Amino acid sequence: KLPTNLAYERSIDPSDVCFFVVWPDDRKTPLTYNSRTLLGQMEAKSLAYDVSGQPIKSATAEALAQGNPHQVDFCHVPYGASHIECSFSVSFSSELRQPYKCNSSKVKQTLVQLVELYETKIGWTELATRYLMNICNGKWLWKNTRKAYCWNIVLTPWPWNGEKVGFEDIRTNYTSRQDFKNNKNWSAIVEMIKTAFSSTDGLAIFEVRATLHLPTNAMVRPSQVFTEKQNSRVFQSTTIDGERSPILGAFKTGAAIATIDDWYPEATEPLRVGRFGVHREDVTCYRHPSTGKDFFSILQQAEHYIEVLSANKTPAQETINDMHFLMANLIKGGMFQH
Amino acid sequence: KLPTNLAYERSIDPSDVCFFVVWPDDRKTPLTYNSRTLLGQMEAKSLAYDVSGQPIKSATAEALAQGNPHQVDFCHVPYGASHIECSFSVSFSSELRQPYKCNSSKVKQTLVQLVELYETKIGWTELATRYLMNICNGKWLWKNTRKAYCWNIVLTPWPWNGEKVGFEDIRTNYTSRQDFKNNKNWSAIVEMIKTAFSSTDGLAIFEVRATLHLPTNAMVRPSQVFTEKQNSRVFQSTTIDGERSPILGAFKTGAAIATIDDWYPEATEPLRVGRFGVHREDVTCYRHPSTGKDFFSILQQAEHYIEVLSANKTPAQETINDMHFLMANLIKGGMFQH
Amino acid sequence: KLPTNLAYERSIDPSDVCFFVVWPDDRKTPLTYNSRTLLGQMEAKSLAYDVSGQPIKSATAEALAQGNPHQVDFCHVPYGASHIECSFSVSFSSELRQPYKCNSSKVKQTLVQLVELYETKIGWTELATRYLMNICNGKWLWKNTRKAYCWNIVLTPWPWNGEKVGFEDIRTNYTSRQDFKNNKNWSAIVEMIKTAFSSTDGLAIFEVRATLHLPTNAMVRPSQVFTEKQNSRVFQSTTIDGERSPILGAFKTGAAIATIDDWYPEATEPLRVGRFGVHREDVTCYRHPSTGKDFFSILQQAEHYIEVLSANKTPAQETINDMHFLMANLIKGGMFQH
Amino acid sequence: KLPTNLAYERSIDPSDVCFFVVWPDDRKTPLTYNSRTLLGQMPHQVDFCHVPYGASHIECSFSVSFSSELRQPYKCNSSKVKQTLVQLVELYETKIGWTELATRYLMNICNGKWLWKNTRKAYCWNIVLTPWPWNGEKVGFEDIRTNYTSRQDFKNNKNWSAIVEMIKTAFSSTDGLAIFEVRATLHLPTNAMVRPSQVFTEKSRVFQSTTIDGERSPILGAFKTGAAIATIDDWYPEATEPLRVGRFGVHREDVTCYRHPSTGKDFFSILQQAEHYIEVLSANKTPAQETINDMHFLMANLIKGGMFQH
Amino acid sequence: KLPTNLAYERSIDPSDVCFFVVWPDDRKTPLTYNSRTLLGQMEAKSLAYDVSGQPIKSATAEALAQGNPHQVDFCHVPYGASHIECSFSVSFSSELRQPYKCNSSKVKQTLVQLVELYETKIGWTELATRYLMNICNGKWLWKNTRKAYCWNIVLTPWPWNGEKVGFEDIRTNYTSRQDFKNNKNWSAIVEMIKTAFSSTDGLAIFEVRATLHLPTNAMVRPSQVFTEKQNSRVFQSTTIDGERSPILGAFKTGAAIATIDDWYPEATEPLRVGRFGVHREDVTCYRHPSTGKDFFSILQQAEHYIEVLSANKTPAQETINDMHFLMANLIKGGMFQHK
Amino acid sequence: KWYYKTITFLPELCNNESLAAKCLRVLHGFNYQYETRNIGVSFPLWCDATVGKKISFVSKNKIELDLLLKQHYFVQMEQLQYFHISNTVLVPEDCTYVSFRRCQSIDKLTAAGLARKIRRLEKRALSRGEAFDPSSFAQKEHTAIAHYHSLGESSKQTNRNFRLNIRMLSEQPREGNSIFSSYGLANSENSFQPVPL
RNA sequence: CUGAUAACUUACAGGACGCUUUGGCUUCAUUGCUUUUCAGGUGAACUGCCGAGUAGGUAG
Repeated sequence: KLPTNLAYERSIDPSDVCFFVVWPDDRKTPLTYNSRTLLGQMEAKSLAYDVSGQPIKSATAEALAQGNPHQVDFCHVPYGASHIECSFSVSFSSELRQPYKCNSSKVKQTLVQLVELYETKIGWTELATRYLMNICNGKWLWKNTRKAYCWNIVLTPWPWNGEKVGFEDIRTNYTSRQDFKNNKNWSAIVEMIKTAFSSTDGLAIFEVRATLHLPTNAMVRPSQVFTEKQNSRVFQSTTIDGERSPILGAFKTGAAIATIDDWYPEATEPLRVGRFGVHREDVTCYRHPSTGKDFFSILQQAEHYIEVLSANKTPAQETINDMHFLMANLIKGGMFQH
Repeated sequence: KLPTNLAYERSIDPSDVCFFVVWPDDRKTPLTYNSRTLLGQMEAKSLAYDVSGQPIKSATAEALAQGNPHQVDFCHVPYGASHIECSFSVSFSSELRQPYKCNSSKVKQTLVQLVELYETKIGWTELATRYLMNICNGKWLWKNTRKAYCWNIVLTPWPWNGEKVGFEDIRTNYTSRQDFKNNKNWSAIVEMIKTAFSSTDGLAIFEVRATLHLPTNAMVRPSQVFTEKQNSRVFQSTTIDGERSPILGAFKTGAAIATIDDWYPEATEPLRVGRFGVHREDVTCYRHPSTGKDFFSILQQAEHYIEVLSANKTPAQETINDMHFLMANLIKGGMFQH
Repeated sequence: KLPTNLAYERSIDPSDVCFFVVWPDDRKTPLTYNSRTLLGQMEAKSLAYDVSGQPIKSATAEALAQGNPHQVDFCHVPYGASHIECSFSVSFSSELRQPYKCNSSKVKQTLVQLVELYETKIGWTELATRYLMNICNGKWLWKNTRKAYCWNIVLTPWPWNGEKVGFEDIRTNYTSRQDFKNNKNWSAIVEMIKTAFSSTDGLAIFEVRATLHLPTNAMVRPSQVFTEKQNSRVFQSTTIDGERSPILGAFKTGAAIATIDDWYPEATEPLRVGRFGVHREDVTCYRHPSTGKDFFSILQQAEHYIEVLSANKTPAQETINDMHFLMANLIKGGMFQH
Repeated sequence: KLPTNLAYERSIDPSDVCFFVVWPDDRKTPLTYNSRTLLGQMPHQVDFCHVPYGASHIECSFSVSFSSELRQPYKCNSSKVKQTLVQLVELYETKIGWTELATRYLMNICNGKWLWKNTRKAYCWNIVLTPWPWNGEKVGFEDIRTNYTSRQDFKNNKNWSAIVEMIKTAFSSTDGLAIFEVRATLHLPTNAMVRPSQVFTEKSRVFQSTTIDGERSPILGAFKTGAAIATIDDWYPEATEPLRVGRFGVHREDVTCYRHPSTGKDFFSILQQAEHYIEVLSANKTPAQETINDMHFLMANLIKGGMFQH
Repeated sequence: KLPTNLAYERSIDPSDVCFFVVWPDDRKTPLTYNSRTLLGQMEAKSLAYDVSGQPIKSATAEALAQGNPHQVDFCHVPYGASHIECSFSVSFSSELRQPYKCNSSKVKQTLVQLVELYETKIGWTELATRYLMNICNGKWLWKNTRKAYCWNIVLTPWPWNGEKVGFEDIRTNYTSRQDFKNNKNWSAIVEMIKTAFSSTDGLAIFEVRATLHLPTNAMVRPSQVFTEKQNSRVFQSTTIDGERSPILGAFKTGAAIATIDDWYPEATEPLRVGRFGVHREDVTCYRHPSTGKDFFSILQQAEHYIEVLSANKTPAQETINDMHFLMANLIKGGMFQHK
Repeated sequence: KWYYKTITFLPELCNNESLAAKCLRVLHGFNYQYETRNIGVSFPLWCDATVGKKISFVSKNKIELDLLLKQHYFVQMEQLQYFHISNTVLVPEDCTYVSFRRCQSIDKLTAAGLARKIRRLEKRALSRGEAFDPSSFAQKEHTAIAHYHSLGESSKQTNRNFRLNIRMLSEQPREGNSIFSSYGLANSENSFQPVPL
């Protein structure tokens, strides 16, 4: 098990988000941010508490009231704008079929068998719908959808012979899974993820654009650059027409549409599909190797799952929920070396 | 307590205040400012007194006469203008029910339960009234309200189905809570700030429009920039129709509507709801950790405050006045992790 | 004393004095100036004098007979104009009671007690009558009163419930103090400055309109820009109805209605109320800190000046005259922190 | 002496001389000119201003105002030479009165010297000036080629007693004032040349013009028609002609300056001897060749005053 | 056999594939990349497993969440651009006839005679057809063709008396070998390579230009540097207009056009023409010396291969397949010394 | 078929207008003993300013042209080396046809001239009606002209210093034979007869 | 008159697979720029007549 050279290539390749300001003229100029310096007050817990008493009298009532400057990047909708237009493109492929490197023709045929048996027994409908529900409900916008009037999504797939798929205000209309099943849109875009995962050298290139109606000069929240170590909030940017513009990530927009993992010990909310099911908010990672429900302890029982996927009927709590996780983990996959 | 990773996200998201000069022609122009140079007298105390006696004769009676030239930014109402129109948007959200990061899932329970017990026992009427009174009495204009004839405030809430709630001339009409708490207007828009804070995925967006009637070419006082270290008094500005115009802050109009804290040792004036209770004018901060009434001296005994909010009744001196300060700092919150 | 962070906000906020030309049709246009170039003769002291001898033969009868040209801004009354109308607005508030920043509540409490003792012992009648004898006799025109036939001042106060206050031809009628101290026009508008200085939240706004009758094509003298070092004598101007026009300044007309200081050692003529009693014409300064009657030498004796306001009676030679000056400096200035 | 900041302010404040055409129906339209530029086949603009055909006469309206801004300097810097200069002026006031300078300033107002060249080849011209403060009727000077030539022609009964005094009060009385509104009527011949003031243009004949009743008119300067009524200085070494009261008695049309700093009769050597000039005015009597003729110039230069710094 | 010194030169000389971003105005700028730092999870098997049991009490649930940063070069098409143009040149020559160095005039005459018999008996058609079929279907771009709408390949051959050879939309049209054999220019560029192999001092240069329609700000994948012993994923670059541009390599786009070898024992996928038939997908090399089908078990039999190439008739499965593989190795090869 | 005898003003310091004026004055003085309206003026190197240092005399029959230079004026000038004269050369048919017309509407723009025009209009108000108000006229604001390059002629019967001013328009390379005038000309009210330069 | 006098270093090459950096913020009090000024067409391009003529022509 784990034959020292085992790697998978990713199956979903999203691109960077582009923020445009649409004016009442229906002309589009790129969103631009500025850098402003601002005066905060001494609010840090470790300026008047050592551990866990009161410090030397250099931090008295006089020196705790001296305002300290920070510097931040401020991005907002300009005054007299109609709405913001967020445009990106995502590409579903079939690179989850064969491993990129295998090293041994014993795990290779095992994994290729396991994909084919999952494809045959319990098809791509569950995963395809889960991946497509948060391409079309604007999860990829992250924080801008909160404190917004309404946001509409229009996407143009390829190959396609018809009219653009349009989900209008996704706050009142589209809430639940069933609500996404309108008669003339949804049933033919789940397909081309099922026949672009299953078939060899299959493809589907969605081009998605969301319109955001925000209140008067409200803040837009893009993605911030790391800066390994006064400046908080240094926004990630690209040049459009010689003007710098805030971007909202390339990997962040991929880590948004892949928040589908709610098949873990209990179930509160979907996590980002990882090997050890890491929750970044509550810093304790659920699905620890100690439980034996992590990726590396499920993969090593692969030979078990090929026996269960050849007889009636797979119990939809231990087997199906683990096959979903296996295949959803092979979809972003790479790399299981040790 | 204070478990090394604990941040809150703010609940109230205000924005920039765009100043628009409005003429008798029912047309609007962006208020413009100009960098004006001027000639002050030698009036600094350090010019003619060293420490703390008398200067030797390089600072003679003629050396204190040559006027020192300054360069400031002057912004005034143009002659033949009708009034000034100040437009900004404020957004109340439900981002105080759960900490952003927690690190320990035993102190998540305490803070979650604490907000639930505060809600059910001593509801959101007090804080919502104290927040909205600052929005509707023109605290966010700061100094333009003084030396003005009359100023009207009209705000459009959302979601809403009726007339824009018009607060007419606010000097003679609305001075106290009971002048605000009258019939047609107030009780309907103090709920929707309760149902914003109380309910999960709750949101209320007010767009506030104020009209100032100042005297003939009177001075407008916007917010000034920091410049971290001749030109003193540089105004913070944004560009409307490719014309620069002063702004009156974004974090300044958040500091304005959250001047509530009059539950502090004595009780003189509403302070800005901070941790160590910094008074900017009288530099000495009330709620110094020596008092044991600051945020960290109140939070680290939260397990006391879960006992008191069960038994009937609660005392409004050293329980409710602390729980108000607690929720006031969870609404502004982030970050108090030590 | 002088506790390293003491500031006061000004208590009299004037405005710019906009010039208009009114024609015999009772229609008004902005007074517009032009920039003309003129041919002066070489009459500078150091063009035929070194220090202070006679030069090399470069100041020969040819050299001092070449006309040196200047470019200056010429503003005059257009031919066929009826009269000139000058208009501004002044605001009397109570921002001298409480200092803006104090830093130490032992000099703050002193100065609030000192204002309260001055108010109750020797009230605001002296400073009010002095500050209103500069608004009502046209001192804020500065130079346009020399070589004028008659100038009438019509001022519209607020709050007011009646007619307008109008002082007719001010060369014959209103010469002395008693000439201003007549029937309908002094007992009622000296009060409302005293109630706007003594009361908290106190306010009194006057809109003043002066009518100048100048002779045919008479030269009008507005204020000038500083231009921190050809074009010398460049006018301060603002735009009215698209046309540029000269303005006579905002800070110049604050130093017109604050030229009341004749309480300096002996007496000559009223100065502008400065710390170091600076005269501009005589470029020496009266109240040089050696004499011990500048602002800081009088301020530091505050605890002395309280004890003199204990019982009857206040001496009108060196206490009333000094406390007048002290309060006159609290009205104007800030900041005196060192 | 010359204490690095010394500035006086002018007492004579003239205005612009607005030209007007009177037709035979008693209606007055502003005199308008034309400007020709030559566009040589592939800028140089010349202006022409003649009196239009069928014009009755030409009105020339301006206002001069005598003030008391020669008693105290505007900036002094040192109050040692201040009381010297205030004493000097009030000694001159008391000893040898303001009659000479007043008459000399009022002659070249009331004879049309300020018209410069527009009096040449003119049949007759009449000057009416309205004074203030005044109590009665307009002082009118009829045809000023035949009637008024010398001083004694001006010193007649019903005019000259009451307008030379009121200039003397306007110089003596602190916050004193006199405002004369002067109006001259030129009876120029059929399509005669009018010569107004010409604008600078650093390197030919483009005039100085202002807009009256929506249309441009030539103006005859403000500092030109002030420099015309102050062509008074003829106390320079011997005498040929009255000059402009400068410091170095500068001639224009001829490019030399009488009263050089070398000859010791210019406003800087005569000034610095003031403390001596206080001596000779203390006791009788002043020799009217080096004393009165210099004190006239000193006071005539104070009325043009500003600045005598360093 | 293998006479201690024996070297062949290259007969296919490819170049660096210069990327250009072309705007709707048809002005071409170079493509540009940037090293952006990013924050990843603790996803490695090393961080939570010894072998193959359970970790020490230092890989705790909190310790497996403190995300670790990396620094990766990111190249993408800029917003509002029309398409991407990729330009390079292949140069076919006649340096497969005689060995560059040989040392012994016994194997030299053998190898020259063997080339002459393979030339006259079997065609250059097979190798030239297999070579040209992946200069003209965009194998030389590797992964830029995948997740792309359409790519068009225009090549300017030399020597040439006429027009430009064009290949339009390559996903529906040019799929199979017959689709290449269609109308006009194909029958002359499978020729002139056989002239470039048959004729002594023969030469054929083909300059190739490909247009790529990628989606809006799509990811572009160039070739990466080695860095032997922090920036993981550093892109190979060159200077255009005094600014740096990603390059896609010389030897990478020579390893694309030289993917002929599908005669290795049975067949799954065409490999790089190596000696021991090394595969990269699975890290086991097919056609290695325990099978006796490597380049040193076939060359030592070269004399035997002459005796079959003279008489009728060569069976097209074992002998012809190995003669193809010999000549595929001779074109690429150098040097067969030991030592 | 035309001929010309050129005259060049030699001595390198000369106001060419003052010379060309008297040269055209003696051409004006010519053809008054004999009423002949035949000969042109032909300024050859007419520059942007300063008319050139020679003048050609393109003519009619040529019995006049030679006779035009036999006036005892050009003879009495010749004893001093002022002028240098050519030998009556044929005109080449490849030549520019420029018209040297005296405009005379340039002096309808001077105020002295506009006074004359209004005074004329006032005298012939005897074409009865309302005798027009002479205050209803304005020397425009920018009466702009090009190029006119004037001379300095003087009257002979009266002591009036009149000034005639010539322009340089070119068209239509053949017209009439000739018609001209006293002052040489290319203007005379009917023909725009150009000059072979 | 050179550590002198002579000198071919060549052949072949796939670095690739995977990635969320984010939470919070009050720059603000005070202000007099002023004093005095010549751009200069010697006389000079005029007076008619035709035109209903601020259109345009023309003599001297």
